[PDB]
Amino acid sequence: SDAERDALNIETAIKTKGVDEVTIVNILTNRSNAQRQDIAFAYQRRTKKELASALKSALSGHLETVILGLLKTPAQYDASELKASMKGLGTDEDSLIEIICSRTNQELQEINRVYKEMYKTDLEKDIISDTSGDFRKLMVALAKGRRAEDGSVIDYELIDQDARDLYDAGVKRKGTDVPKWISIMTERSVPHLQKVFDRYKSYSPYDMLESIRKEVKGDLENAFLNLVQCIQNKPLYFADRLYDSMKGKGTRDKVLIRIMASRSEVDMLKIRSEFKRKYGKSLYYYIQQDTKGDYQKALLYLCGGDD
DNA sequence: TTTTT
Ligand SMILES: [Ca+2]
Ligand SMILES: [Ca+2]
Ligand SMILES: [Ca+2]
Ligand SMILES: [Ca+2]
Ligand SMILES: [Ca+2]
Repeated sequence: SDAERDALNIETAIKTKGVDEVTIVNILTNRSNAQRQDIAFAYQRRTKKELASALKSALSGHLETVILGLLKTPAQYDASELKASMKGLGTDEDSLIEIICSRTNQELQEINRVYKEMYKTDLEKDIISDTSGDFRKLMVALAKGRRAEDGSVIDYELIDQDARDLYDAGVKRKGTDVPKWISIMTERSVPHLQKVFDRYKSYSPYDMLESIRKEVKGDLENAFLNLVQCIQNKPLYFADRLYDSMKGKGTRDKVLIRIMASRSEVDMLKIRSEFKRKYGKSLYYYIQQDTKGDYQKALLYLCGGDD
């Protein structure tokens, strides 16, 4: 791909009668995030106008949402989707939960950095202002992106202690020591907590998910359930969420666009394998059945192929 | 335009 050739073709398509939405999708959804930035700079040189702003005026509907997200860097997109979710008077806890629970340390520290630059306040402060209680404690801890990294020697002794501790703090006692749960689950490494969750099955008659459902409710319950899935198998999590966004009446397009756009160059192939092996048909197939038009062709290129 | 009541 030639960034200057693409910026030219995208300009010719914006200026074709009715807008040539097809050429725009073919290019942009078939280029890395770096190549999209290149195109966006080249466009700005040929025209002295921002690509993002020209496309907002040229497109509409779901297609516009997809393509303007694509034009953002990974940290910028996630940052913007965290602001969108915390905007207005209410909060979109689900979207918040999904982005925070599923981002790595490296991803979270750049999001924290870029969020400051775009919106002139700190992500933490914006989280504190829109969530309360233990759900705020959990979200604040997760968003620091400071969870311990995997050691070289497995720490079997602490795996057992942590599993015991999760149990003492929950299903065993009356009430719940929620901060014990927040500590263990925000601070320990992902490979470690994978082992904890299995060892926990040794003490408790319920597994980690059952125990969450039986111990807390509401946002806190959702925050912990998403978090355990992301620790256990992150591509499976995104496949399950992709399925939920499409399985019944209509489409939660917001979730479908966000996963396809943010996971396309990260783990889309792993997501597709889990979706196929659990649901029997491809992620590609569910997208084809649920959406129409340029919008559909856009999500399908992000998918990257039928399974 | 995108934040902000
Ligand atoms: Ca428009
Ligand atoms: Ca809000
Ligand atoms: Ca209890
Ligand atoms: Ca419950
Ligand atoms: Ca549907």
